Amino acid sequence: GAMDEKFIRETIETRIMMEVFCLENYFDKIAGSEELLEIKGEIDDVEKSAREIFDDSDERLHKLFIRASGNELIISLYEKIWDRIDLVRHLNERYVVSNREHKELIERIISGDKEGAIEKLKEHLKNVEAETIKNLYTY
Amino acid sequence: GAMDEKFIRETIETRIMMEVFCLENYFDKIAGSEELLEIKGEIDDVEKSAKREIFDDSDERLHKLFIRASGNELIISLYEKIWDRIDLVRHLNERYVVSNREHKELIERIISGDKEGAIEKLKEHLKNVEAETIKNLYTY
Repeated sequence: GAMDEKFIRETIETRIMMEVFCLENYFDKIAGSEELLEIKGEIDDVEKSAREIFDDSDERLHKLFIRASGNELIISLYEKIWDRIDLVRHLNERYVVSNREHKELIERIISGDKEGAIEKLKEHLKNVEAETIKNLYTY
Repeated sequence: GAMDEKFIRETIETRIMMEVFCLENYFDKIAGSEELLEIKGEIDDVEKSAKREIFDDSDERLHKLFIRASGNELIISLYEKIWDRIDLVRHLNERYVVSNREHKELIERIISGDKEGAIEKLKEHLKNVEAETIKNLYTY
């Protein structure tokens, strides 16, 4: 259906529900993941310019959270809504700040700060929400 | 796919993820819901006569209410997508009379403003359903 403000908000709320749940409950599995460190590299190497690299590190990081659950139902539900997540993601001009947020999120994860990592994930997702709605209004 | 122990666990974990999220974030909307009190009535009726048709309906209505309270169409449709799977797992719950009792206490904690206790009771209920269904599955 139409990609209006409500559509965006629902997408982000769904992501918050699924990703926070997985990060909270599989925090240790995520923190000890070899993939997590691979992604850390992508997030650094990336120079402000290179979007393709941001979008790929972004997809990998958030899908990792979900995948860490080992729960095939949850994994496939997230896959079902990925194209919708990606469409919303296209309105995020501020995707260099997102990258910064991922850098800090991963750092809080690796340093054992679970509550801070959950806080940062929620903030990141709400920031994406705010940025995308802002941008949609201009068109 | 096969309904094995893992299938059941994944179902319950998915329900915990979605239902707790909705109960926590839309607690007030749920507590002030007219539907909630309608369902309370049904639950006092299952206590009277332990009829399965009536439990299953009150059970579906109560947990779908939590989800629906979000006003989030994506979340609502995702829950609908997995409902038949939830209902298949639910068929192995023989002691649904205890579930009904748990719903009675859950709704009371909701109506009495005890959010943390309501969330605790919902998680407990779902993990109890999990344990019961797996026990049952392994007798066949």
